[PDB]
Amino acid sequence: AKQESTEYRRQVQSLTCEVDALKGTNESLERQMREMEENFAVEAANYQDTIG
Amino acid sequence: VSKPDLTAALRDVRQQYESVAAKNLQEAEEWYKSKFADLSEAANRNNDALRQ
Repeated sequence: AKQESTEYRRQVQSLTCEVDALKGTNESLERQMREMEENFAVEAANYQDTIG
Repeated sequence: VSKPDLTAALRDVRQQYESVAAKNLQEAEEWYKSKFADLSEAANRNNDALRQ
């Protein structure tokens, strides 16, 4: 039960590193939705030269 | 002097003045269009600076 307790603690600590590395990549998807708003700033720039 | 004739040449000087006055308004109209391109493409550049 202590070899087993050392196993499931390591697997849960590895899963804890997942759940906080996923969130720092969810905070990266919140930047890819700004690379969207910059690709729409290129739509608005080609629409500025359109309108002008 | 049996008919004044010169009164035609004085109307053609007047039609030159009215033609040049109309073209001076079109020079100002193209300068206002230049400023409308400045303002419109500045508004497109602000929508692209918001993407940036």
